[PDB]
Amino acid sequence: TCPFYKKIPGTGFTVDAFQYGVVEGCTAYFLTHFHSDHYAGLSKHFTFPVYCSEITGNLLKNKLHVQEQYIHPLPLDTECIVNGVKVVLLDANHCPGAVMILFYLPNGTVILHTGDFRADPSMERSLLADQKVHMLYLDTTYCSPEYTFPSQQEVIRFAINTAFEAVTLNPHALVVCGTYSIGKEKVFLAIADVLGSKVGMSQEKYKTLQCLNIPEINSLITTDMCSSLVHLLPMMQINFKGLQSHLKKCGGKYNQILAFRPTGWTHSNKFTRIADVIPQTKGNISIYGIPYSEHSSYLEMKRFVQWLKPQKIIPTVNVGTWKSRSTMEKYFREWKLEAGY
Ligand code: NI
Repeated sequence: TCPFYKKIPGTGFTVDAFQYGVVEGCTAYFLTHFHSDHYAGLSKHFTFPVYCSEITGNLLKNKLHVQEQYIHPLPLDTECIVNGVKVVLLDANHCPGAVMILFYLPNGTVILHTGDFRADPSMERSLLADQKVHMLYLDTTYCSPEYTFPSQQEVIRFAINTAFEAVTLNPHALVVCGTYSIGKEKVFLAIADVLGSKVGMSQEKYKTLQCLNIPEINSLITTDMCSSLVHLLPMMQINFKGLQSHLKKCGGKYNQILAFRPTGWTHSNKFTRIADVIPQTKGNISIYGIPYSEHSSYLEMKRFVQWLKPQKIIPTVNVGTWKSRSTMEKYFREWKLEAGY
């Protein structure tokens, strides 16, 4: 049964709740972003309204094959009425097309649902700054003080330098980047751009990217592998056995792979900086793990929440155990007591 944290009080609106069958009472299913835990259940045989961003719209139409009539795309930063309730979509700073939703209830209650987000100070000068938010449905993926990681800009700077050095030392080296969903496109586009290449990828991954409204994208990507010295692979395939395999397939055009695995947090964040990173090396294949996050660090989350000063916080991540639930409530109480709300 659909959990209470996927339902919006006093509306017939649900958020990211496509895997339960029909939810009784629901006039409208919101989708925050095209990631599979959130969309799970959507297919060509959905005949209820889905509201989402334009980009998420393109992905539902072309990858899942949902029929045009059930997809309602909304623009961002625009007051819109949806079944007689004012709503706003705001950039979540997560993956392409990912949004937060502002709900203005008839009773006067204002509710913010973050979907998945990476909190940023630029959000403090958006439409959010204009009025009080009473209820916050919060992405708590990294709600614990151990979770630190660098800025996205720091990580891209590292990647660009690594790749450029290695290719300028050895012009027959190949850069591979791992992938499994949308998200983190800056990693491979930054590398490609320093190296004067397009990025080469399978037909399914090329199709996924052509839905994202990226500017000049036709100049940045291709399905012709041979012509490209930055390649995308399934993240499953980023290991020595699978890379070796792939190094064969190129047919004596490259002698060395330099690969990146953009991970979330890993326990080596607790003891090592970004300037001091090292790969695993089995011959001519090296594999970097780089902690490029599209979720809030603990301190980023804490700051956005202490600015917002919400009357109530409902977690949407790590809610399946009583220990996580209890631990999270503790942080919300400290935050509130520190900040005086
Ligand atoms: Ni996500």
